[PDB]
Amino acid sequence: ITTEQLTTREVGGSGVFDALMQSASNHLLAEFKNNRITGGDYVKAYIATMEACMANAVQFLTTKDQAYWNAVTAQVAAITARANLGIIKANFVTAKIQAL
Amino acid sequence: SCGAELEANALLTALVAGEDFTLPDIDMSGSEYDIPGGINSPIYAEIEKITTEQLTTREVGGSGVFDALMQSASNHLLAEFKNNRITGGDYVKAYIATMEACMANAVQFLTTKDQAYWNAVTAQVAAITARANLGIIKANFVTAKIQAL
Repeated sequence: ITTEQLTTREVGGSGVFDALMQSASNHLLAEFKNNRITGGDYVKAYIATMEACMANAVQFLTTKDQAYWNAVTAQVAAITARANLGIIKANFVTAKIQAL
Repeated sequence: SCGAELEANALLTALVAGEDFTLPDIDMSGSEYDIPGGINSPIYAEIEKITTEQLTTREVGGSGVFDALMQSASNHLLAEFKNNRITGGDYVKAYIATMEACMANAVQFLTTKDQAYWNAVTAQVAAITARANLGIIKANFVTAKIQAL
């Protein structure tokens, strides 16, 4: 993970922070073309969410990969547990024999 | 030969006569002692890495989680808009005020979306395994009684 992935110096880049800015701007511009918000009103709302997007970008980027690998570990354990289930059935017969 | 096995059977029956040693009869080949959801289950489905595209798309109304909340919130407001109870200026103002709330919840939901599912899967597998171990406990119960003798 590098600072380039978090945000690019250019606006509208591949950075996570950049993606939130463009996504937020597009939603505001959708109503801008609907003739319900003025240009001055649009930019004011866009600026007010600058710190919110930056704060969430750091939180999302850090935990983006952690969730994926936790799911992978659970999947592998489930397969391993299924394999161990066959051993349990074999041991069940062994316990019956040992009683005799 | 010479009826060696016949003598052993007679001695074993007489020596251990007078006590019950019926082993439990449990069929482990049934579907109860097997995990449901075979090769076609979502468990075996490939896990896809989480990317920023899934969180939100640059286009409005896309498949992103953040996009879904925006469209869902807008539709509810537009429902009353067609009911002639809110003006257009009032509608857009309420829509904007929830922008940060939707974004904050989108990150929280997306991160924990898969964690809850796999925790449930692990519990289900453990329950099946515990049921299989239950039969072993019954067998060991008879063993404990024999060991006392």
